[PDB]
Amino acid sequence: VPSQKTYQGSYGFRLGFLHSGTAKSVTCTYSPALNKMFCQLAKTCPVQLWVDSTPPPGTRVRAMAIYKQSQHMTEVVRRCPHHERCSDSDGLAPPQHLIRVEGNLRVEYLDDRNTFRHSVVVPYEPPEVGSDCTTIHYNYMCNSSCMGSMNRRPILTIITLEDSSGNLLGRNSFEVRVCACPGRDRRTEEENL
Ligand SMILES: [As]
Ligand SMILES: [Zn+2]
Repeated sequence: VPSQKTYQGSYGFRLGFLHSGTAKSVTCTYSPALNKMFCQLAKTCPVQLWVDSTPPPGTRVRAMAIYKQSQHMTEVVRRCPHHERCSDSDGLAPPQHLIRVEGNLRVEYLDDRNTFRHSVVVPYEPPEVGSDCTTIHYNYMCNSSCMGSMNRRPILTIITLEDSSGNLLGRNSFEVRVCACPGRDRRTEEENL
């Protein structure tokens, strides 16, 4: 099982999220209290990389999903057969991969040879000039309620900062729910606090 231990590392690596709120029109919204992202299928999911100092050239940013619950954690998170077989290809992403990056022609996808786990990696870019963070647009290509894969089992996304040689520079994570009404579902999951 890949580590999910938070690790700010040498560069002070942390995640940020847009403050999108829970209006019914929201397609992507993050709950600080639950550290949980609520997303519509295949919609832009902005994840902000915040660093205290700029990591070197060739730094890369990896995303990987694992099941949150210990009893499922060894199971590879992958798209259900239906979504696997859907005609929603962007021509870069493997059809089985739950997490894609959109709007980045330098995206790289990995099926780990030994663990079989899926990940998607992009070059780290410094914040645009005048910005304080780097935003990656992720897409989640299968629903939490999909019976053929996650089937209501919660998943985590682990975001890793690695150098060009693959050494770990930093790590963070957040829970993800892929659903029809993220605004409503966030608001609802938060009313039980
Ligand atoms: As999202
Ligand atoms: Zn699915």
